[PDB]
Amino acid sequence: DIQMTQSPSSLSASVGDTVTITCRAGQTINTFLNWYQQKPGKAPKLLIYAASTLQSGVPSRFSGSGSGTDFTLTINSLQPEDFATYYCQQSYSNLYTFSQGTKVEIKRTVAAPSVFIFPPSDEQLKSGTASVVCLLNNFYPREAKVQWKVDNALQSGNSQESVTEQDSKDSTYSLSSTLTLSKADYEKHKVYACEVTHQGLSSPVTKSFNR
Amino acid sequence: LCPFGEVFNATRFASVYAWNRKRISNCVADYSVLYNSASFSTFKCYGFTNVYADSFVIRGDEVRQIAPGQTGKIADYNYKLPDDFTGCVIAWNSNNLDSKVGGNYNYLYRLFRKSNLKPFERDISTEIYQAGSTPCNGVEGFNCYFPLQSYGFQPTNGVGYQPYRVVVLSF
Ligand SMILES: *[C@@H]1O[C@H](CO)[C@@H](O)[C@H](O)[C@H]1NC(C)=O
Repeated sequence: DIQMTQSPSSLSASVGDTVTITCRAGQTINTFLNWYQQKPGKAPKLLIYAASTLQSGVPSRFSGSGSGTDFTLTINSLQPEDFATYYCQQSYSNLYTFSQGTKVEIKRTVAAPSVFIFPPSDEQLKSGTASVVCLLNNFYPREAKVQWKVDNALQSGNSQESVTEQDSKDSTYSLSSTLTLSKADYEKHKVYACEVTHQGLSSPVTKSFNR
Repeated sequence: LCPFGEVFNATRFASVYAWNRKRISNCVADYSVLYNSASFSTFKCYGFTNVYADSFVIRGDEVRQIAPGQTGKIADYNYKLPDDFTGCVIAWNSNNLDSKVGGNYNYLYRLFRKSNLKPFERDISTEIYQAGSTPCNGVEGFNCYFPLQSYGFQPTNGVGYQPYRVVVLSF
């Protein structure tokens, strides 16, 4: 089996708000629907059971409800902490089921990244390879943009980004972009620059160095 | 205006030994999708104040035991009805739901008990029985068994050993 469709898939809302998550079902259930909260870096947490049951450890700012095939977790007085992925569940008479997920990001005022560039360590160059790591720190929204320019030509093939999960404290993100060349390719260019475009920036931002 | 529907369409039923009871007060009943509904192995009625919907799952050939003055594992040790009983026992086969390869472990019954159950009594304790002589002090094996047991409902089972969902209206 009995499939469950949670929606919306992503939800961005500011502190103190009231959010409402839905879960349409292939068929019907009763004291057998239950909601879960997976915070990042963390196992799942049961929030509501037997449809509307308050649970234990969870506060009364969380509340569930539903009939037949449509069910609804709602949080009120949204808090930074609350951001996570939320999951439906159904129970038995053949078959167990959750849903896709629903990610709840916590909207806030735009914060521009603090960019920081690290050139390759001597240790690494000895071992054959060069890595230049650009670091965008504490920003919102996610939706940022990094480019590597090398002797001013836009490099494409050989970088990889990694953004962190939203941070409960300041509801920001951080991100690394990492350009990896072989030592031999690395020595065929002089200037290495990291250009950035966030909504929080008036004009783009570069941090660059020389080999 | 009365519910029933919440009782009948219940996604999963109780184990017989912890049989579930929903209270029904303030209203009259329509009927229809009871009685005029077929798909019931049984629809037996015997013999208002206030009405009790008592739901649970048993085997096929235990259903005869959900009647006044009946005996056996269920009537004795899991769900007793009074002789007095004015009410309805409604049952239906649910193999397509409550049976699993392995043996759906969700349905249990009380195997052994010191005495019989009173009408409409429900015992949920799991203190080990003590069949022999020795004091058990919580363990089991040599005599001294554990009191509940699984129906282990599997698709291949004959009807005699298949899951039947039983609703017991009582007046
Ligand atoms: C069961 O029946 C009740 C009452 O007729 C109805 O409101 C409900 O939607 C039905 N289904 C479930 C899963 O409760």
